[PDB]
Amino acid sequence: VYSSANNCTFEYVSQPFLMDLEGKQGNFKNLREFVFKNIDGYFKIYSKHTPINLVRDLPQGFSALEPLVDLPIGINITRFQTLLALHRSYLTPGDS
Amino acid sequence: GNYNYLYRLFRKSNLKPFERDISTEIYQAGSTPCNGVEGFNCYFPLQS
Amino acid sequence: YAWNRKRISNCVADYSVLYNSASFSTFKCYGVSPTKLNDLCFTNVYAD
Repeated sequence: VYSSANNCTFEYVSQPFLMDLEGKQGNFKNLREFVFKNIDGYFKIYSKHTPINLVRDLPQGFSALEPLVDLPIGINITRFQTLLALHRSYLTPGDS
Repeated sequence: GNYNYLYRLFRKSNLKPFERDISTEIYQAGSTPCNGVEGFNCYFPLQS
Repeated sequence: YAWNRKRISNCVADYSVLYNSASFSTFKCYGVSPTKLNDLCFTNVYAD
């Protein structure tokens, strides 16, 4: 992604264990829920994970999300975007 | 003479609690044409 | 405009060192009284 990051006021990383790397098709195994909000100079993130029975939509029932982290940002934030991961296989040429 | 400590002269709206903003686009008093240049009625954004 | 923010954590902090010190022109405290600081534990501390 980047040549260098000369400046980055905040930078952090969490624990190292693994999750699904490979390109495998199937049924949606789980649901990951998140809340991302910014208040008074800070960005707060929450989460909850569950395995799931049905594919298409968000499930019935209810459960709250626990807070993961609270970070000092200060940024006057207008927008956001979602990122996705790719998979290189022997089958695929593996090019951008 | 140390000028270095900069502060914000202008902004669209008031700052929020614990908010911070860098943007130093040249502010124009009224004629539109100046784009990213400090012209006659376009002044550098941040004072110190 | 750039104001720094430093998160302080996982330690013991003796506020009296600060309070006792001559070095500060103004000490004003909003939620707490300076003597009391030593008596408390903080969930998070930030030095803006």
